[PDB]
Amino acid sequence: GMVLEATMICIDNSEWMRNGDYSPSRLQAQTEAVNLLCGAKTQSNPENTVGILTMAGKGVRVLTTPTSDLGKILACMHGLDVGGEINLTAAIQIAQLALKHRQNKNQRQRIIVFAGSPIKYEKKALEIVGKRLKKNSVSLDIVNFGEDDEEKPQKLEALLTAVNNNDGSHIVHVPSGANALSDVLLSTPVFTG
Amino acid sequence: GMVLEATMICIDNSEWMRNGDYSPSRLQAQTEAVNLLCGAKTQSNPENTVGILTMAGKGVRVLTTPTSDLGKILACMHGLDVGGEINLTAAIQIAQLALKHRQNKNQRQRIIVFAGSPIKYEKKALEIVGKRLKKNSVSLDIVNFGEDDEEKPQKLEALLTAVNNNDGSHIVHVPSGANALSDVLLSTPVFTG
Amino acid sequence: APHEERVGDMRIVNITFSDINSIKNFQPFSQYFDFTLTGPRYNGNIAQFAMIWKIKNPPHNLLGVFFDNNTRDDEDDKYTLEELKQMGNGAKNMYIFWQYE
Amino acid sequence: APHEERVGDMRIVNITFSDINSIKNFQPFSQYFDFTLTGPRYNGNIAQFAMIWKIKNPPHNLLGVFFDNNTRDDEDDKYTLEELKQMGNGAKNMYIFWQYE
Repeated sequence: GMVLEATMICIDNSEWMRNGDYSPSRLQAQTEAVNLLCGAKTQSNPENTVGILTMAGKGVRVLTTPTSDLGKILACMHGLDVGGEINLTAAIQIAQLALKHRQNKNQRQRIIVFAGSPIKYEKKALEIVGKRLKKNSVSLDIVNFGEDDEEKPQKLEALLTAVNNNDGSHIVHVPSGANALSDVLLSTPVFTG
Repeated sequence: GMVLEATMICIDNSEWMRNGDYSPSRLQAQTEAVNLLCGAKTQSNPENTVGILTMAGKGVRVLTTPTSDLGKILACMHGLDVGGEINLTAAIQIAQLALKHRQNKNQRQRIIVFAGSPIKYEKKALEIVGKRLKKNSVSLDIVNFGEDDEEKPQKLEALLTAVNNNDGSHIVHVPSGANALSDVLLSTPVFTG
Repeated sequence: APHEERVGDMRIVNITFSDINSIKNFQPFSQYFDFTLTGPRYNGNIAQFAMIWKIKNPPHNLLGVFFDNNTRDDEDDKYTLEELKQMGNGAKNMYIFWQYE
Repeated sequence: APHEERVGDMRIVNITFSDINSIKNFQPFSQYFDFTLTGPRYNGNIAQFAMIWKIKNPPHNLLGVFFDNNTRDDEDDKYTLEELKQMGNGAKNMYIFWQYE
């Protein structure tokens, strides 16, 4: 129990995710992290709800609106399609609408964004969407991974400064190396609170 | 084409089918044979129809009524249930009924029985059934494999003698040896008319 | 668009990991694994550490099988992965853990 | 109850053989496999011996993938078995061939 929240996880299924610099692929390393996060969020509180959305491929696609049915959630993660480039602002708009319509309005709202690809948007553009989320009581967690987009951490951290309220929103930067992506995230507030 | 027929394949999913004397299992040796037979019959004549029925488990179950949809047919053979003992009389009756109501009456009618288990019936009762099959123009193919009652070959042969009509019915005795069940069957009239 | 695998009202959930030790941090499933055992196992019930029964002739990228409810026959080296798909016995989810490569 | 696996209107048919060579007598699939090639392949289209494209990081017991109609992107070592499940592009059946271990 304790924290009661509805989360929308936005996963990166862009063409950049075929890369094996995260072994065996960025896609597989994300999948394991997302799977672990769904189990941790559902087992934290039986009234938590988790939904899943893809950001690229052939368009932003909701795989499930937020639910407490862990089997239904995990079933979405088999047979992912891969291609294109992420649509970060659209995916955020869609996830927030899903969160707004949650049946149990007692739940806090949280979007987790897996940013595995370059971010094409502008820093000012990202600040406004951050301010909008904050006004609507929506927290954000950002997982920055992938490989040469130098302004990417700056843009993502500007998003974070704009959305953050009472330490509810976080960013994690994790390059590839000896630890799998999921293992780095297990220590961070993405998993701990 | 020219030979146009509707076939019901009766498969043995009794507890006896777990035996490894046919490598890796009687069930898997039977399954490969059935898959090959379904492919051969459906490709022999696009108007042939093949159905599949399990004789044992928790009672006789029709997995599909005779169809020419090879994909629908082959999909029945993944995830089979195993248990109990066969109900050979009930199975043959349900196969006969499915064949009697085939859509295209110009089709010949054939039943193939995989007898991979002991035969818990008396010769006189098998001769009655085969007599009924013969009267209703249904040919029979019997695959005799596995062990342990001494008289099963004679009982199966008696059934064949009663149903056989102008050499249209056949029996194959295949023991656990070097050539797998499917290999033995390929060169017999089960596959070659 | 959604992939779906099913046996009746039981959903089949395929999950793939590069390393089975990753499952130590996968709740709720971790509590059912005995990480000292060799060869893939399935659970006869949902007691703690219940995944102990040896699956017959497993693919060797199979890591294990967890049925999330109800009970089933508990025996080593008798049920292949395919037959276990018929053995939910009322379980609503059958989780099949696979090793990536 | 019956086992069902599917992606939209596309039936997924899993077929298992102890020996790849048994597939050489399996009509019509013996005409679509290219048995001179090493490692499992899928077809980009319908033609004789069209199963030529290398599946990425395949399970050890995967023998090949046959889509029974339509066309799809044809590249070696790019699409995993899981992603291929989304690439029927109108095929009514995806045949997945497995080796018994």
